Amino acid sequence: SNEDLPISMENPYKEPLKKCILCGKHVDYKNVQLLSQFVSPFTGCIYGRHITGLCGKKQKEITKAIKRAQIMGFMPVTYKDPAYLKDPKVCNIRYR
Amino acid sequence: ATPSLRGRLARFGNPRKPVLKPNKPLILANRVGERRRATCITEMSVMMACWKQN
Amino acid sequence: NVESFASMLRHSPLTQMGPAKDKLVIGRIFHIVENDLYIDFGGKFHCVCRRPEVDGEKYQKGTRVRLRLLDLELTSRFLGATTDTTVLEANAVLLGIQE
Amino acid sequence: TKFSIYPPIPGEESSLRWAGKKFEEIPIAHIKASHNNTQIQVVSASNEPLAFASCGTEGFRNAKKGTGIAAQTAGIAAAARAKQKGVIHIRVVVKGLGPGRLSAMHGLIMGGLEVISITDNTPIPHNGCRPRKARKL
Amino acid sequence: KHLKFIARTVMVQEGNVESAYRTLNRILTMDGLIEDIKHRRYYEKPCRRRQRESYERCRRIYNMEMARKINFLMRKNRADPWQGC
Amino acid sequence: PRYELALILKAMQRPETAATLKRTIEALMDRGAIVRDLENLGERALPYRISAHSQQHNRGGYFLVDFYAPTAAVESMVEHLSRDIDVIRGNIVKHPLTQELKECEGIVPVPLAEKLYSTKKR
RNA sequence: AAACUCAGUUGACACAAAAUAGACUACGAAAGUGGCUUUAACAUAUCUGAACACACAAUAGCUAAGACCCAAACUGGGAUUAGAUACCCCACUAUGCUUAGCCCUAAACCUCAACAGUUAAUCAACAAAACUGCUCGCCAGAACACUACGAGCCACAGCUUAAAACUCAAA
Ligand code: FES
Ligand SMILES: [Mg+2]
Ligand SMILES: [Mg+2]
Ligand SMILES: [Mg+2]
Ligand SMILES: [Mg+2]
Ligand SMILES: [Mg+2]
Ligand SMILES: [Mg+2]
Ligand SMILES: [Mg+2]
Repeated sequence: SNEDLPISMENPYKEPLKKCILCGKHVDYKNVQLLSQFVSPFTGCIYGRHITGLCGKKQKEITKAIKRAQIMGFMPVTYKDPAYLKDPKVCNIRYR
Repeated sequence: ATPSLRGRLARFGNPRKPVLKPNKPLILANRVGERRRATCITEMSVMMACWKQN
Repeated sequence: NVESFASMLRHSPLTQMGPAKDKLVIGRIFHIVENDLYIDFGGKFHCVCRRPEVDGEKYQKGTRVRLRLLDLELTSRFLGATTDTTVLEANAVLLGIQE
Repeated sequence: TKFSIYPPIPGEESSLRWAGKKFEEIPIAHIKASHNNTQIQVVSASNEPLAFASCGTEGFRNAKKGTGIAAQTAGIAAAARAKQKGVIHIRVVVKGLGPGRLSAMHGLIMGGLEVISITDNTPIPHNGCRPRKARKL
Repeated sequence: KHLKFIARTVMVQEGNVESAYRTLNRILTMDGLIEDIKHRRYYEKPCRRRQRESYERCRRIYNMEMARKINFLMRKNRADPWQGC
Repeated sequence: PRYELALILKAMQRPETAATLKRTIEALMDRGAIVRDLENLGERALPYRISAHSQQHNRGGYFLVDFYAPTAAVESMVEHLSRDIDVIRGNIVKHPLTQELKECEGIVPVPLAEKLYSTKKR
């Protein structure tokens, strides 16, 4: 017909998906450091997914691991462990 | 990002029971709400205390 | 002996350019308000950019400038909208003059 | 170093010293800002009582207690009582969201005492002890 | 059963207790503790709690979309270029 | 199946800790567990003041016992751990490595919900 | 106002309830299910099908035995009012919880049946766009009537099924 006609194909310019920071990584109830990275420093409240940026699956896993650690004695409940205050900040929160 | 409205409302073809029950349609209006509408109390208390003690 | 419309579309510069995201284009200041330059860059819609605080006087009608395109047309669908609302203008970053 | 809002880590080599005393050593000021009443009790690092005050003790009656003015009066009274005990720097630990929540601190300051930290401790039950039924007015 | 003076604790900088208290109130408000206490004062029956949560979610959706539209159209607040037509 | 016993033991001397670990692993084996590994997470301050057997504890030694046991032995092991005084706390969980990292290609975008209302004009 | 001499710090301390996550929309047939661990476990088909049986069925309620922090009909007191058998305040009981049986009702509503399919030429109004095929269930003016009688039921001031007479031109 005509060589210049468009050819059916997937978008070659499609950008890779923004995999959540924890995607492809094993969340564990013993990694109290990583679990504390996703709680409020002052109230120990688990941050919502809008703050954490995590996918749904990883947010659910983080929440369950936090609960497991808190109830099994690996993590504090009412506050972030002080030793992990200076850990990298991955939550889009701003109190001050 | 805005919370997903997919499958939230009660509609035909939606197997799940409603997640949201908006008393008003979730359609943007063409207007925004009007801007909704005791100082010196410490100074008053200080002056009144000075009066009390003098 | 006539080039097909498909041929012209395939071999036109706008088609040559891939996604407009962050591409560099050469625009022309076709209309200026006090501090708002309306720059045409060959796309369907022009962009609007504030006159830079530096060398702002150097920008004038027909002054050829360099832009970094963020979107050929600024549009978006809104809660309840049946069709996308468009502001009928491209979103581009003004980098400076070109010589 | 630029100011850090977090309290000093317990049992750690902290440099901060208020009159040469460590943060765990600074006395405490427990403020209970009930809805209608406010109470202030100053205790030592070993929770030894130092002073007490409240809207009722300062003399405000019935609705007058649950007011910022009464809270400031109670704060001033508690600060004055603690000053005779020698309290200078205090860590405020306020529980409750009564009208006197902040006026208590303001009066505790006007009485002379200096505050080094504010620690909200309002009892928030994760869940338990069902509260009373809602009021219909 | 927790270590005291670590949770919900703010160190007042240079004695500005006003600023320290405002920052603490901001922290508690962002964490939602203030609203939690205010609602927990009186029991919120489960049906009423569900209705309030639904209303809050709908309000959040509408307000976020309206803010998105406002920001998207802000650029069009410029002065009219075609004045006289 | 495969379990991990997360154990918080009273912070005590090396001989006592070794004796308690031997006792716990022996109980596991007697109940039928095939102990796979034993890793010590060190002694640390507990996140909160645990009170076990009327005795309050602020510090404890954290240990993990990875093992395979019949499903029926888990309840008996839990009961024995509870009855053991030297154990501040102990929880048998399904070993995390028995779970898989099923692919999650990313955060797929959720398009704005469409056709949620009739197109009636007002 | 009545009411308690009890109130604050710290420590020990449940058979009650289960912040944040949750801006997630998942599980279950429905009712329902959002603290943690483990065990068992989430029917079938590449259809529909029960006052015609079997099994479930929130909350409330009944019988018996326990628990009882808190809440709480009822009850008492305080206040209010012309009166207040209520709204507001305080105390407390059944009850809310556990065990074993009953009871089988909800605006049990997403008031939108199951399965399959379509978006094509639309659609009383509103609501959650309009329909096609197929099957079951149900309805034939309002009120009498979640009623009477009969029948069945661990139900005994009950539940399911459920009329008619008289009346009206409306509902
Ligand atoms: S984005 Fe892939 S696991 Fe979350
Ligand atoms: Mg069938
Ligand atoms: Mg049936
Ligand atoms: Mg029932
Ligand atoms: Mg009782
Ligand atoms: Mg009935
Ligand atoms: Mg009947
Ligand atoms: Mg009968």
